[PDB]
Amino acid sequence: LPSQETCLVEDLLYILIGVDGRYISVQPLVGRQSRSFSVEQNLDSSVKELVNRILPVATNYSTVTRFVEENSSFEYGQVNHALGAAMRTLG
Amino acid sequence: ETSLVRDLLYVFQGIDGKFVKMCNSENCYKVDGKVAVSKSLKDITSKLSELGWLHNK
Repeated sequence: LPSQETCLVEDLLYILIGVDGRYISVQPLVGRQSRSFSVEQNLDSSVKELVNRILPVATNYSTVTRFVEENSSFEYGQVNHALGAAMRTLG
Repeated sequence: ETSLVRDLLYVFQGIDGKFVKMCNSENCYKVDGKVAVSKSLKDITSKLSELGWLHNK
């Protein structure tokens, strides 16, 4: 059991980097910009549910690294383009 | 023994662990479904319920 927890923890740490894992699969909702991550069933359902509290963190991390990708893709000169660079620095 | 030590970790973080406990109110009482075991798990897991019911509130 705890080794199956540990490789799910390592899959979770890749998901928070912002990259697709092995057992945690990524489902597109609006174009996989609001990523509803879905892990498979586990023999212990509880430790799976502790991971379920953590997939909204990479969901919201995917929203703001793609927010600062969007405003520079149209080369905005406005002050929102300088606000997003702080978000790049916080990222 | 050790599986009951792991089972209390999961209700301490949240909702039910190894087995189902079917109570989110008035305490999160643990049901093992075993009678041939000793009668000394029901009171320890009664103490683990007041820590888990206070956690989800």
